[PDB]
Amino acid sequence: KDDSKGKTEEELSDLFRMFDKNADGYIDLEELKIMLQATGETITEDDIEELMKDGDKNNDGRIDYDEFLEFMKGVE
Ligand SMILES: [Ca+2]
Ligand SMILES: [Ca+2]
Repeated sequence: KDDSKGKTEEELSDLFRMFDKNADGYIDLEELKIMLQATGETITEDDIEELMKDGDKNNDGRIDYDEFLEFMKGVE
Protein backbone atom coordinates (compact mmCIF):
# COMPACT_ATOMS: atom_id res chain seq x y z
CA LYS A 1 0.00 0.00 0.00
CA ASP A 2 1.28 3.52 -0.75
CA ASP A 3 -1.51 5.95 -1.70
CA SER A 4 -4.54 4.00 -2.98
CA LYS A 5 -6.65 6.62 -1.17
CA GLY A 6 -10.14 5.74 0.10
CA LYS A 7 -11.93 8.49 2.06
CA THR A 8 -15.73 8.84 1.80
CA GLU A 9 -18.19 11.17 3.57
CA GLU A 10 -17.83 8.78 6.54
CA GLU A 11 -14.08 9.35 6.96
CA LEU A 12 -14.73 13.12 7.01
CA SER A 13 -16.45 13.11 10.42
CA ASP A 14 -13.16 11.99 12.02
CA LEU A 15 -11.20 14.57 9.98
CA PHE A 16 -13.21 17.24 11.85
CA ARG A 17 -12.49 16.03 15.40
CA MET A 18 -8.94 15.32 14.16
CA PHE A 19 -8.21 18.76 12.64
CA ASP A 20 -9.68 20.69 15.60
CA LYS A 21 -6.47 22.54 16.55
CA ASN A 22 -8.35 24.28 19.39
CA ALA A 23 -10.28 21.09 20.24
CA ASP A 24 -13.52 22.76 21.38
CA GLY A 25 -16.13 20.89 19.31
CA TYR A 26 -15.87 23.45 16.48
CA ILE A 27 -13.19 25.22 14.41
CA ASP A 28 -12.46 28.78 13.28
CA LEU A 29 -10.65 30.34 10.29
CA GLU A 30 -7.65 30.45 12.67
CA GLU A 31 -7.33 26.65 13.04
CA LEU A 32 -8.60 25.94 9.51
CA LYS A 33 -5.34 27.52 8.31
CA ILE A 34 -3.25 24.94 10.20
CA MET A 35 -5.39 22.09 8.82
CA LEU A 36 -4.07 22.99 5.34
CA GLN A 37 -0.46 22.87 6.54
CA ALA A 38 -1.10 19.25 7.55
CA THR A 39 -1.64 18.53 3.84
CA GLY A 40 0.75 21.17 2.42
CA GLU A 41 -0.77 23.52 -0.19
CA THR A 42 1.36 26.59 0.60
CA ILE A 43 -0.92 29.66 0.44
CA THR A 44 -1.54 33.03 2.13
CA GLU A 45 -4.63 34.53 3.80
CA ASP A 46 -5.89 35.32 0.28
CA ASP A 47 -6.88 31.70 -0.48
CA ILE A 48 -7.62 30.50 3.08
CA GLU A 49 -9.89 33.50 3.76
CA GLU A 50 -12.26 32.33 1.00
CA LEU A 51 -11.79 28.66 1.99
CA MET A 52 -13.72 29.24 5.24
CA LYS A 53 -16.21 31.61 3.56
CA ASP A 54 -17.93 29.10 1.24
CA GLY A 55 -16.87 26.42 3.77
CA ASP A 56 -19.35 27.77 6.35
CA LYS A 57 -22.88 26.50 5.62
CA ASN A 58 -24.17 29.63 7.38
CA ASN A 59 -21.00 31.74 7.74
CA ASP A 60 -21.09 32.13 11.54
CA GLY A 61 -17.35 32.21 12.31
CA ARG A 62 -16.75 28.51 13.06
CA ILE A 63 -17.39 25.20 11.28
CA ASP A 64 -19.25 22.40 13.10
CA TYR A 65 -20.07 18.83 12.01
CA ASP A 66 -22.69 20.08 9.51
CA GLU A 67 -20.82 23.05 7.97
CA PHE A 68 -17.81 20.70 7.91
CA LEU A 69 -19.59 17.96 5.93
CA GLU A 70 -20.13 20.49 3.11
CA PHE A 71 -16.67 22.06 3.58
CA MET A 72 -14.83 18.97 2.28
CA LYS A 73 -17.69 18.36 -0.18
CA GLY A 74 -16.28 21.19 -2.33
CA VAL A 75 -12.76 21.24 -0.85
CA GLU A 76 -10.27 18.67 -2.20
CA1 LIG B 1 -11.66 25.00 17.49
CA1 LIG C 1 -21.26 28.24 11.47
